[PDB]
Order: sequence, then structure tokens, then C-alpha cells
Amino acid sequence: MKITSSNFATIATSENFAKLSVLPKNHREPIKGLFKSAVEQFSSARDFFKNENYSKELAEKFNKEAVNEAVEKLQKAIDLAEKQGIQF
Amino acid sequence: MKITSSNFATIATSENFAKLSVLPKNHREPIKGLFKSAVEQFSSARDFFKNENYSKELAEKFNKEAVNEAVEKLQKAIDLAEKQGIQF
Repeated sequence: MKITSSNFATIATSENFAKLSVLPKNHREPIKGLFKSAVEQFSSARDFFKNENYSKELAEKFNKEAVNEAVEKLQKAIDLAEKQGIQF
Repeated sequence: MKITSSNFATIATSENFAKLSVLPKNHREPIKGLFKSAVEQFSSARDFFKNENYSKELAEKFNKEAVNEAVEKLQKAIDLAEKQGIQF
């Protein structure tokens, strides 16, 4: 049974975790520990990704607004200069 | 003369800024002020973009490594369970 990023969630399930309950403690607890650590790290990578995407989008929207404003300021400067007869 | 994000750098040049030096002070300083503010904000939007791109790439590389590790931990748990006869 080969695990990848694509099939992780189809294998790391409650049903499969429950199958481990039949093992004696000396095998059950190390295996459950790895299982839980895997899910916790995978879930955290999901939270990190979703937050990185949202932060990036929020930053892009606000940088677009910064560029728009800079463009408006230069447009105003060039318009005002042209009304003073400056030849660009 | 219409300014956009695409042509900003072709207009906000030293050559064009120098043309403003002929204006009397009452027109020169307000216009130069807008020109400089425009360039400063535009340059800052560039710095913000380049940094956002680099931070995103650095985060993606490290999250890929987190997912790889989570996948390795689950693989180890499932392999160990299978050696104990667990039927997934």
C-alpha cells in the first residue's frame, strides 16, 4: 500500500485508525503515534497552504491598489506639467 | 499622454523629471512632489511584489517538505501495521 500526497486523505481515516485498536499496546501505541503525527502535520500543511493563498490574494489586491494610485499621481504630475507647456 | 502600469517606467524617467526644472517654483515643486511620490509608491509596489513572490516560493518549498514528511510518517505507520497483520 503506497501512500502519496494525493491519496493521503483516503487512507488516513477514522475507519483505518480504529483497526489499530486490536494490536497489543507495545505495537499499537507506536503505530498510532505515527498515524496521529502524520495527520497533524498534513492538516497543518493544509492550514498553512490555505492561509498562504489568502494572504497572497489579499496582498495582491492591495498592491494593485498601490500601483493604481502611483499611476494616478504620475498622471496628475504629467497633466499639470503639460498645462504649463512642458514638452514630454 | 495616458499613463498605465505598463508604460509607467517609460515615462517616469530622469529625462522627464529634468524637464520640470524650467518651471517657476510655484508650479515646479507641486509637480515634482507628485512625480516623486508616484515613483516612490511604484518602486515600493515593485519591492512588495518581488518580496511576496520570494516569500511565497520559500513557503511552498517548506510546505512541500512538510507534506513529504507527513506522507512518510503515514507510510511508516501503515507499513508497521501491515507487518502486524492489520487488514486495511
